[PDB]
Amino acid sequence: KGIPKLDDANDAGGKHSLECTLILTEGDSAKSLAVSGLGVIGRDRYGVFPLRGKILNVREASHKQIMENAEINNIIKIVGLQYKKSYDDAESLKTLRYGKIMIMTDQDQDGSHIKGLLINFIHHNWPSLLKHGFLEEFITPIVKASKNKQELSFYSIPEFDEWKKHIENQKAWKIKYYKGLGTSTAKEAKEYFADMERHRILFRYAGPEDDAAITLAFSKKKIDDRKEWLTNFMEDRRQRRLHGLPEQFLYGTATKHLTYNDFINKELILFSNSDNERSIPSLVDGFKPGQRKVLFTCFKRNDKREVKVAQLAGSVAEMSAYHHGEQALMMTIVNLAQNFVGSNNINLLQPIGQFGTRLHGGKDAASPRYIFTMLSTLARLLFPAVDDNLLKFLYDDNQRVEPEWYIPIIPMVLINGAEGIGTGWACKLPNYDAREIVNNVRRMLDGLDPHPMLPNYKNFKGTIQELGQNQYAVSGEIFVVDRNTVEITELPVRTWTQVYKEQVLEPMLNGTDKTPALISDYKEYHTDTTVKFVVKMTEEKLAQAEAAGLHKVFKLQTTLTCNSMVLFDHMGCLKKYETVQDILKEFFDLRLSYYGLRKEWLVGMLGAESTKLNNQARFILEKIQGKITIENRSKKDLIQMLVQRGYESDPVKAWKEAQEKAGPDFNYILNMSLWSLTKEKVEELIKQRDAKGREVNDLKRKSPSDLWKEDLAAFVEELDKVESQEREDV
Amino acid sequence: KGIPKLDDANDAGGKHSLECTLILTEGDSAKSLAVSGLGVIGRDRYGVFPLRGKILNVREASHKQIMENAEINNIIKIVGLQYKKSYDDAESLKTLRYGKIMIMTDQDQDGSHIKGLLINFIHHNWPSLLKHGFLEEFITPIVKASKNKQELSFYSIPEFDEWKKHIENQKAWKIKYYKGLGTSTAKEAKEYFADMERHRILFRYAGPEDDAAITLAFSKKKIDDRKEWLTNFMEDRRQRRLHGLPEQFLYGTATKHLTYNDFINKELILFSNSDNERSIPSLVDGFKPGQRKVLFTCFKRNDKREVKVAQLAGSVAEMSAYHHGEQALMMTIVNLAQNFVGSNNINLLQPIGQFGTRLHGGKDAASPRYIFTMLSTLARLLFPAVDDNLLKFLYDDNQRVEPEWYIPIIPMVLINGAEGIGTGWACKLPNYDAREIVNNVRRMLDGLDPHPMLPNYKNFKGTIQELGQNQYAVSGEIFVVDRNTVEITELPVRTWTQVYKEQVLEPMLNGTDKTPALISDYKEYHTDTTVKFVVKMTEEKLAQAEAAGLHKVFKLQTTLTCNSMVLFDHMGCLKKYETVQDILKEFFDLRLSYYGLRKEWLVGMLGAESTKLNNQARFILEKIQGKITIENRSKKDLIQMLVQRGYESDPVKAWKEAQEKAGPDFNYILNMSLWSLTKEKVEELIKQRDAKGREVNDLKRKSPSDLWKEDLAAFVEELDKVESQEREDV
DNA sequence: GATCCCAGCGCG
DNA sequence: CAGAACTTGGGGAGCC
DNA sequence: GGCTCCCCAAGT
DNA sequence: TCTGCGCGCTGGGATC
Ligand SMILES: COc1cc([C@@H]2c3cc4c(cc3[C@@H](O[C@@H]3O[C@@H]5CO[C@@H](C)O[C@H]5[C@H](O)[C@H]3O)[C@H]3COC(=O)[C@H]23)OCO4)cc(OC)c1O
Ligand SMILES: COc1cc([C@@H]2c3cc4c(cc3[C@@H](O[C@@H]3O[C@@H]5CO[C@@H](C)O[C@H]5[C@H](O)[C@H]3O)[C@H]3COC(=O)[C@H]23)OCO4)cc(OC)c1O
Ligand SMILES: [Mg+2]
Ligand SMILES: [Mg+2]
Repeated sequence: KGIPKLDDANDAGGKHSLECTLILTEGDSAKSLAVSGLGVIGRDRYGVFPLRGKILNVREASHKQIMENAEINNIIKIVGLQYKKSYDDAESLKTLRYGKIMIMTDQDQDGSHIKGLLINFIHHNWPSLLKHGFLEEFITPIVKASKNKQELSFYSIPEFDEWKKHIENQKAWKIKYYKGLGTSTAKEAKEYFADMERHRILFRYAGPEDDAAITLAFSKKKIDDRKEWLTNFMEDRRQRRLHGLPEQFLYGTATKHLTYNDFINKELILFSNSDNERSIPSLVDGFKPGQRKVLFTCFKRNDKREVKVAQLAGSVAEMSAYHHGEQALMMTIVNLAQNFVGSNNINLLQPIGQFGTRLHGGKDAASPRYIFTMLSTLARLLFPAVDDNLLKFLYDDNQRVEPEWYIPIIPMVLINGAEGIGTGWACKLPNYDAREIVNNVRRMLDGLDPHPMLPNYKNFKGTIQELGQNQYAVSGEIFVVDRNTVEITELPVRTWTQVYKEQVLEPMLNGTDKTPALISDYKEYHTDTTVKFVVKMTEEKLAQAEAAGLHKVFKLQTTLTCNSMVLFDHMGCLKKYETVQDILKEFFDLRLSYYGLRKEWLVGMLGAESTKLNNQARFILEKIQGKITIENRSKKDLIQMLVQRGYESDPVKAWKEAQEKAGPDFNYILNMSLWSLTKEKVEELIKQRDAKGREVNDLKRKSPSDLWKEDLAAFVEELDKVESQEREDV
Repeated sequence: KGIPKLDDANDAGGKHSLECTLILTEGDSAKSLAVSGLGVIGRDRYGVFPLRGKILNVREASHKQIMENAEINNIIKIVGLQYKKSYDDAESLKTLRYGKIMIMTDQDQDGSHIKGLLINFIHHNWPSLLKHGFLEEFITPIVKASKNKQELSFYSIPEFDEWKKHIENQKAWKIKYYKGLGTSTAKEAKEYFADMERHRILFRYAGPEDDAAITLAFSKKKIDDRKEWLTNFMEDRRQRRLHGLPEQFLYGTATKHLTYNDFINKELILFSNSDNERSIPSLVDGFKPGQRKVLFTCFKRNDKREVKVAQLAGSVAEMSAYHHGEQALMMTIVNLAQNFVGSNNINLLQPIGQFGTRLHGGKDAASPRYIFTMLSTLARLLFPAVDDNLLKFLYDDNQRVEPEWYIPIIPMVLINGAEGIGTGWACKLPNYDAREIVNNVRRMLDGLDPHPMLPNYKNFKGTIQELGQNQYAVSGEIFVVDRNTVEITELPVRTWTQVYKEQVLEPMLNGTDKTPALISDYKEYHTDTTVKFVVKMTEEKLAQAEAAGLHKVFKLQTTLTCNSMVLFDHMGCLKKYETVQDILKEFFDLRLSYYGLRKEWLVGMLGAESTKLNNQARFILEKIQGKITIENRSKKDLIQMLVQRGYESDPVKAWKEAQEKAGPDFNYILNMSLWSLTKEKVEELIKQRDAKGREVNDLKRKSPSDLWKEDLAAFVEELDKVESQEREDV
């Protein structure tokens, strides 16, 4: 009572509170759908309460959070739950305003995660409820297929695709993908709320195995157990996909009672796998799927001018089949466009606007709807357009979307860092200098040894020295202008100016009860992206600090550990790495292989186009001398005699025929302007034919090692000037 | 103290509170710029407080609002203001935590409106403060022009354009339009906060004339005085624009002290005029400028599939120079796409999604970002694409944007109504039936008399009877199924089902202290868009209701008054109308004139294209017979002899030359595929040439009255089937 | 020695 | 993702 | 007989 | 227009 979002039932806390089944719904769309279904089901015994998204993990959080969490307190009040109270008897159950709890949400993985979090919360706080079938879920269809009047509902993508791949005609039906609850109309809620048999599963507790499964899924202690469990699941899925064995979808016709064991080990695990795919990047290009979609859309659009972040995000959502949320796209844009100190070393997207500074580490950026960006010319250098003809593209809803992974010239993952936070894994890879990497890979090309490389950050004046394997020390710049004055001119990585100031200066300037005052005053001269602290203190205290160490006193040093080199290899698998050299070698091997493939593809395409140009030259020369006559000629006879004259059909188009497989057409010669009959056009066409004839041999006489050199040479050719322009303005 | 958004000065309520100048800035962007300038100006004497948008009009509101208004209470606490306290002495001034108040906002009209509202507040509550120069404004430049190193700042559009039209080369400078405060970077705030002399004006009180001006601007009593004041200003502006006399911008070099009189009568009046343009629609097409921009962008895009509302709104903002706000575009889309009962009779944009129902009158619509729409085929019928060649298009920032006003076949304003709330005027025009209007205009075309017409609403089962000039009665449908049971099957216009139910049934079902219970029970059977109330009551009470009148008792009748027919005529002037017939006659006259113009334009274009086709036929016929030879021929000599042979250059392009004014080119007779030398293409070209030769005469033998007939015939031809499809599904 | 809290990012 | 004030004028219903 | 409050829409 | 919680893992700094 008194909670604004309470669409409670009539019998709330009444005589029949054991029959009042509150519906838990994440989202206002789900709340509206429940309200629409209330007309069918009535408001006497059903109450509606929305959720805020994802809930706190009580087993993983502190008691202070539990007390201070609004949503847990609200649900406890509404159900009538009591702290530490045991509910293993019906007399205590009568104290609750509601009898049963029903959960319903999207059919995607995040909904399963929400069910899992609710299960964990209930089991941790009041496990005995599970013994009485306290929880049920309202499933909703995810796919609807239409044929005339017949409508088929599919609750699982696997069974839906099984049905789809067993139809005489896919076009005989229209398929609608219900990837949410806002898509469903209020009218469909009538059908949803008219069928409890098809839309109600009950969480039937089995035994201690369910408790063990929940603990495995949610106890922070069993992280490594989660790692091995996910690895076993991944291996099983790999075996299934390499053997073609279909899996057993849980949403069966007779499926009405579900154990927590199957829910945890069958669908929440699918969410864990999806989260791992979302978060942990790929070794091949260092792009999480969201970033890959962003870049694929930016390439397809090929925008030549400024575009608003929201507009580009909407374009990404529409032409790349992104189905998670637009604000995530806005965050991805603002992350990939950041270029200040400690952020991305290479800014693929130009930050035309307030994208954040060292003051807050990108948390002070302007709103993402008044900031523009455009493709920096560097990115196209990293991913040559010609290379795209080899990438294995994907299909979502029978639409052409992003490839599995892009292919750059330089290993992108070890350039701009990687901060991925999966489930059962993680990834924290620092930055490196681009020129050092390109020199190392050029040396590797020549057969020399790869020089060991140390992490570096763009325009980072501080020095980093390795103190051990995957163990480095980051240190700022401290100077002593005069005997009782010091200057800070550099800060460690991930040490924002505002946070460092507020956490260091005044906590130590005036001090606390535990630590007295140290310094007297400080003056800051902060430029756009540089820190200049001038601190004056008592002479003796600065002498003590020098005795104690200037870096040690001011906390201008920090430890960086990189014991979590976990990436996705070329063949789509999770792999933990040890040092940079292994990743560099793997990238080198794959890049050589794709140079082999692209040389073959380029030589084939160039041969086909040279053949086409030679045919065009032959035909125009025949026309000039009058050997060919088409004036007032029938199309069929003309085509027949051209075939008999020794002309081949569409070599360029015929070239694409060999690509996809693994009457005759002469439009290309015939779709030519009459200007071609002028001598200047003839000379120009002959010139182009000869140029292509030279160029095909020039390329076929090269080697894959040769072509990489100009890739790096061109990449570095204008890398300096833009970086010079990055400093010439400043 | 304790207000979260307070960046107060150090001396807040201290010894020198008379020197603490709080800054009032609407927008978090303006707050951020103020914070950036705080570094230059120091936080000792300056405090920062942001606005919430637009503030309450204290002179026009009740005391309950004043007590319950968060903005006013917060600002009163921050300044230390006291109710009913007089501040006409320095001793009372020292009770205030702040000495001066500075106002800073955008340079557009809304900023002037915010200054006006603040002035009204201060004058109404504590006028004596104005006698002591209590208020000052911080102006910011609106246009920045760049040339190499020189930068010029312009604070007023008039002076900026005066400078612009007096330059040897506009491209010698780059112009940036600072149409906001988020555009300005923090670095520019340094320059802004370094120059008070150029960015500080003080509100110097003059006398009772200032008080009279404020009262005129803000007192609800002087609405008519505002009407005549605005009319006089409009007449003066018309005289100036017809005589070319420039106006005197107050943003002068020596301008440092400003009187409230000038502020009211030279800028805030401009905001009133702009609001009038925004709100009061146009006579010709009933589109406010926002709706016109939406339709212009929708036509240019010519989207053939569903598009998200947010995506289309962003497209509007970028390709139509809209510079107000995206949420306004979302509201405009959701308004123009609405099609339920009582809403738009004609839905130009198909509402593909939950756009709202009769339950809440469009206030229950889904999220503006989860809903799609696309151009209904009907709209293109109203605005034929060929007609667009006559509209006078506009230019913003030297970019091609929407025209002044579109020409439809039917008068659009009297079709979907008009609900505009301007300043000093208003407009409320109800709906009408399309078929009735088209029949009336067809009769007007034949010289007959225009039948008087009554307002009608699409699918509105209720009946409307006129009770006087601009005075109508709207009545629902109530029946008596049995002697003690009634059924309501229709509600008056603008009477939403939920609002009517909550305001009628339960205030009368159970009654109040003043009125006891009347009915016993009610059951509703509400379909998608129909109301079905079945009410059972005591027999004697229903007998009394029949004695008192069934419509009267249930409030199923309402009065509609249309004494505010105020529109914008073709010449862009405000005009108050009396009845529908005058508007119809004006639209009829302008539409006949534009048919005359379009007939002339079409005959000219058709003649030019027929000439071009005849030239192409002559050339190809010459080529077939060999009279013309171009094989291996020089371009220059070929062009010369073609000129001498009697061929003219680009008649279609030459046709456009005459349009814009109020060497020879032969690509069109040369840019054809070699298929043109085949006999089939020759026969086809002859067929088109002859068809155009027939068609030009067929059109030139018609009359403007004729061409309208098929416009209406085609419009009605498929008007029924879509309306039939609107009901066939239901 | 040991526990606790927080900052990094694509998501609900 | 969602929910939150005000403007500006006409006119209609509902209280005293 | 009269004052008061609210709904309508493109904007802060 | 803005502003508000939680996730999931690693590891580092502070506090006891
Ligand atoms: C908090 O920060 C600022 C707020 C504002 C106001 C504002 C102010 C409000 C308020 C709401 C609004 C809101 O308008 C609302 O938008 C909604 C957008 O979605 C649709 C569904 O419905 C719209 C509402 O019909 C409209 O009323 C803002 C949108 O555009 C604005 O200009 C509005 O309710 C409380 O007071 C201005 C600023 O600087 C100029 C700010 O910095
Ligand atoms: C109110 O209605 C609902 C809210 C939500 C949550 C949510 C919940 C919150 C909360 C915040 C949020 C918020 O996340 C924030 O997004 C921001 C988007 O712009 C940028 C600038 O910054 C992002 C924040 O980094 C992130 O924290 C929502 C955005 O997308 C969501 O899914 C979020 O703070 C309090 O609790 C889910 C629902 O159903 C699934 C709802 O019905
Ligand atoms: Mg979902
Ligand atoms: Mg503005």
